[PDB]
This record gives sequence, structure tokens and C-alpha cells, in this order.
Amino acid sequence: FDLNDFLEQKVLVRMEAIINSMTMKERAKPEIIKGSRKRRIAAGSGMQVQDVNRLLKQFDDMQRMMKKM
RNA sequence: GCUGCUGUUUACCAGGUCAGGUCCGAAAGGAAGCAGCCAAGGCAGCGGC
Repeated sequence: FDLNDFLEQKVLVRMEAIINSMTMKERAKPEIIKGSRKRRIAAGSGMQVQDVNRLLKQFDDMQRMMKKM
């Protein structure tokens, strides 16, 4: 379960925007996304790092909700 | 080395285009620009000089 699957699942348009600005490797192995890449992603989707963190955070609770079934 | 071809590889860090999204604007319209792609570079094989 990666950020691509999470993508298949108003504010939702801006969530796609963020993911739509990452590279394939990033969508597949989310943990490689540190500070520098977050900056690229945020500006790339006209967002704020915090928005990105908020998304990665959600995908996290989401991913964690998967590693339990 | 230079050059042609082929395979492969490369998040951002003054290449082109730019889905999505963003910014400015009452609007008409403008601006920047990630991913992708093209290009370019890296690692090599073969050929030409």
C-alpha cells in the first residue's frame, strides 16, 4: 500500500494536487520524502510544507490503518 | 576525445513544454511552475574521424 493507492481514494482536489507533484519513487516509498523534497512538492503544488506534512501524516494514519488487517 | 547509433540511468539546485494545483486581477487577462514528457547529462556497447 503506497501513495498511489492512497491516491485512488474541495479539499480532496488539493490532496491530489500535492501527490500529483511527487515523482514515482516518492509515491512508492514515501519515507524518502524529507525536507528538501517537501519543499519542491509544496511549491510545485502551490501549497505550504505544512499542507504536505498534513497529507503525509494522513496517508500515515491511513497506511497504519492498513498494517492492522 | 569528437561524433552516430543502441541499452540503461538521473527529486529540486539560472534547458523547453507544462496535466494537476498555486499567485495577481472585479473581469479581460496575466505570472511563476512540481510531476510527466522532450531535451540534456552520467554509465556502458558498437561504428566513424
